Amino acid sequence: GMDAVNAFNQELFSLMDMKPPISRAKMILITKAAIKAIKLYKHVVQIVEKFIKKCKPEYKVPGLYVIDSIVRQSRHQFGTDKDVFGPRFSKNITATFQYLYLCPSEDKSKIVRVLNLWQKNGVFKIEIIQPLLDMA
Amino acid sequence: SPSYSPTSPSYSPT
Repeated sequence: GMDAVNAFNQELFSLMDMKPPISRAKMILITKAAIKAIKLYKHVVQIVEKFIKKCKPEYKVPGLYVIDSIVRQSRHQFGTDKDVFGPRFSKNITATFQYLYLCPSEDKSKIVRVLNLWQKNGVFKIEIIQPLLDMA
Repeated sequence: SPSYSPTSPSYSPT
């Protein structure tokens, strides 16, 4: 319910008081909270997109890593065909990446590395990935 | 504490 959505909001926004790079352990806490709230996945996606819109530039790569971790965990746990998160994140993905590329110069390579992993592993189709690579 | 890596495998529900 909305208690699980609130708990996800709390877990993700707590990053703003932590120094990047963000730990594997913290990412697991955020990802477990996302999956706990999966019956309200639309709210989870909205919260992650809000984080990426609002956060300081140092937190753009952490925000992208949250998308990566959630989408991969969901595909792993539920199957590539049944995952709700990838398709939902795909709706506003252009706007999301326009925000991510406001990161500091030394972080752009980290965004391109994730897009190349998504392409190679079929997390999204090339029709989605290529324009995001072109944006870099 | 080790940093998140996008090549690290997903966890199994422990």
